[PDB]
Amino acid sequence: MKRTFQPTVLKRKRTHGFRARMATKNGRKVINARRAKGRARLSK
Amino acid sequence: KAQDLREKSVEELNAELMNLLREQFNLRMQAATGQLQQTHTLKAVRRDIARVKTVLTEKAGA
Amino acid sequence: MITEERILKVLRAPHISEKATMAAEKANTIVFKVAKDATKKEIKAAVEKLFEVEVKSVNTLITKGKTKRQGLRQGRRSDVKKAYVTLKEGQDL
Amino acid sequence: AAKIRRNDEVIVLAGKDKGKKGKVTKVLATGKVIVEGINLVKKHQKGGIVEQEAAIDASNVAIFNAATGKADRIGFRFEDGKKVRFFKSNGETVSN
Amino acid sequence: SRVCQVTGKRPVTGNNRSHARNATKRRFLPNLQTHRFWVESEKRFVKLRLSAKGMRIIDKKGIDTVLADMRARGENV
RNA sequence: GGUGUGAAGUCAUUGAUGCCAUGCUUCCAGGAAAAGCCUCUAAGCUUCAGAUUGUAAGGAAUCGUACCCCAAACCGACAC
RNA sequence: GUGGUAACGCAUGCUGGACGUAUCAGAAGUGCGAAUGCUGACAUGAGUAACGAUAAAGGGGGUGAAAAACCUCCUCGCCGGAAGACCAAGGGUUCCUGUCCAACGUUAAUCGGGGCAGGGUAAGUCGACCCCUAAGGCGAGGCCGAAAGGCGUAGUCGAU
RNA sequence: AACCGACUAAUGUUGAAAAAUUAGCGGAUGACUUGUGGCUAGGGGUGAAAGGCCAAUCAAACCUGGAGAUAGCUGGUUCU
RNA sequence: UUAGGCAGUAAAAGCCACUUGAGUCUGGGAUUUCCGAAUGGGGAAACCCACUUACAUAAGUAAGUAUCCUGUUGUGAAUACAUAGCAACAGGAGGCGAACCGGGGGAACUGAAACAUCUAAGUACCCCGAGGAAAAGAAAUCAACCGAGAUUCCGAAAGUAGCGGCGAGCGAAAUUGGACUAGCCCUUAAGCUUUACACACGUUAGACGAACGGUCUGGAAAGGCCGACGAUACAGGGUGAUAGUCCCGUAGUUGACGAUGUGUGUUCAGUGAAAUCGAGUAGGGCGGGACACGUGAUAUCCUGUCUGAAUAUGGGGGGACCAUCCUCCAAGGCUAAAUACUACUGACUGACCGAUAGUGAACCAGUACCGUGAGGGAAAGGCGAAAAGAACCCCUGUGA
Repeated sequence: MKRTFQPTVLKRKRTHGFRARMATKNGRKVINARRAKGRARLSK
Repeated sequence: KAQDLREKSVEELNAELMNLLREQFNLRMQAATGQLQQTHTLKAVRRDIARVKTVLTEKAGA
Repeated sequence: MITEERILKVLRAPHISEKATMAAEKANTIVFKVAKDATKKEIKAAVEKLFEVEVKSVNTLITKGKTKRQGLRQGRRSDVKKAYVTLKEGQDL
Repeated sequence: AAKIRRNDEVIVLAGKDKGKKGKVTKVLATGKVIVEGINLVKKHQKGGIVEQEAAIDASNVAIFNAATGKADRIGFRFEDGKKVRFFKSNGETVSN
Repeated sequence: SRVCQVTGKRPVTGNNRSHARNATKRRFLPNLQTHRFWVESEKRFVKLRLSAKGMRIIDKKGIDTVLADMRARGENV
């Protein structure tokens, strides 16, 4: 049965990637939040 | 090494540098082949190069 | 225009390997571990200058480093760029 | 600044080897000294069973006066501009 | 934005208030209008987005003083 | 294992859903774009620079390249 | 063992290996069997069900501490528009070799996509990069908007 | 036939599987089906319309915060 | 500063050094890949591709090249002029950060034992902008016919007066006790910032640093017994059990080349700054909002809209409004301290925790793991004084 995760790298990057996060105010808020939390991985 | 390098001109400083760099090449080749027993010399030449590159940066401009 | 400093940094070590040995014996090819930045032109220059040989061809690959577990902490080894350098016929290194 | 140094005849103040003299071979940064022939421990090596010295606390050793034939404390004084150790009892400068 | 270039009047917030005294948030916008003012010194029209109050101020002070004030504020006029 | 040395190597028939075919015919629902490319001149340059055709010499980097893919290696918590 | 009406106290053997604490005051994270409480451990069911397509095995030999399961040989059976061979994606060393068999592998395992070590990916022509653009994205100025921003021109990205 | 689907039955229901398998069944040049990439976002989208679907969730997603909402209810509440 | 050192895991190895180039400590230089505001352009962050100018001759190297704002130079349309535009140059800015601060927007659950006014609450949250603080501030203020004298913060007055589906609730001031105190200018000030010159003054590596033996128990003595001794040092920690006298310290006494910080002068160059005493202003009408005050009899303040004076013979306020009287002078500015906060650095403290506690995290933790993602989010400390971590032998698969 087709399950929900049908990964493509390009779609992962364009949605959740660093340059995508950095493009928007609220994305930067996420990166800053994760950077404050101490998260090793800021982006996907 | 040391301030001796500062007595030397920028030209002769560069001449040392190239020699050191060549010695450092030989030691890499030996280290890989397993001919190098005296491993202490690698850190020596590497530090000696830095001393020269320090002086050369001093001698640059001033 | 490749400087001598560049030439003295490009070749990191010879590569020792059954495959490397075959290459040398069969196809007159010396396998080196070259710097990651090294380009096929820089590698040819370096091989010619530092070994006084005439190079026919340079083929390069990067081997991506192995992940290793080392008890608790996983970690990757470093990527190696190797250069298969074919010497012209008659030349030995 | 260190009272006990390598190559210092000492007398052991504490432990199984109390009152036994020896030379400080090594001074570990953990505050431990190895002393020739002191805290001997039999180590089962893979080889044989071999006696080896074991580090002792530096505080468990004392400089040996030799002249007084006792343990002594060490102070520091300046003598000819250089700092020198001296024995707290005699007042004599240690050989160093 | 809905901001008078002469006065600085911008939209303010207040309440609508029903007979039952229900307060809903509302805005009070400035009566902004666009008007081309001929400015003699510069021999040109200058189109301003200004409140009707702003116009009255230009009638009292003249365009030259008002343009000066604005340019100082960093209005692009 | 290695090397070494090696015969014949044609004809007919059948025949793709492959090719000619981005074709042809026809239909209506009327069938990408842009560049490379050819050509034309403009401003501009006219012993030039350029263009064309040719002949030498040299170059063509960098990154991927293992392996799995009707799956025990991907998506399904599983050698599903 | 002993004492008190009780909460509990006291003594003491063994264990243990460095703290404990009278008395009188003082202060509380001060007392648990329940909350389909929370965390960990360990029971019961129970050596029970099941061991994942009913395509199927049999035998000789080998290696090994040990072989139904690994290697090898002879037979048998099964798929064959696939249960074969490739590619993209996706994964990321799983590839090859040596070695090991604790855990992992629904059994054992000498075997393994397991552990450990070493090796392995060679390009002017394949692909990416690159030139070009689609949908669309972003978007100098701009227009618009309390702010944040929205829209959009020139552009610049964007392959399928 | 492939492919897409999902009408019946049986199995399965601590599954081989959080929707399948087996035997049959429908569509199969079209209002078809499929890959890649785009766009629409929560009182919002999208809907050949079932309140269907919007990550195994939907008469208002999910996450975090207001937040220890509130709970005239239920449970529980520890020595003598 | 001084006998050892070459980071740890982590042994080895090759070495260095031993009275000062071993090394360490502090400071200051140098170097400082790529990504990231990321800024030459692009981009799936850590990659790809350029132009210009120099150089190289080969197909390289170096440097430079963002956008905006402000200013200054040039150029320079439609029409003359001009402006727009365009370019160059200079100076700024951009991002991050736990809280504190000012401002722009701004809920709901909830309470009211239902609910709509009201409450929650101008809270949460979003946004913008600071600063070491911010803001506020030098009476068009109060008072009450006596007087006070900016602002801020703290104690009272006081849960008082009031407000309020007069419900739930909300909640002042006068006045008074304190902390701190400072005012200064639009005929151009005080302050602030810079700049140097001085001087002080502190910080920044550190150094020296008292005094215990014997005996007993024990694996070990710091314990016991005996007798000593220091104390401007019995803080604290370590050492084979519990140490004033073994060690590191502590008290005390000293130390800075250089570098920093601070405060004074003495300078500089700015800023303050709005110029010139306040008109589209005060006041008014309509709609809202803020004041404890819910429009009420509702003064005062702010203003979206529409209006609109007087101008010291004047004007504002004194809680509807009027008279009288008093008090102040709005429509221009600057101003320390007392106040707020602590992510970060140091020291110290605890009737705070002691591994299910204390941080989520004592341990390689915002990790593993879960999730497309935002995001969620663990478990897991303890041999011994010292590894002395069990040579060798035996069973076993050179296993376990």
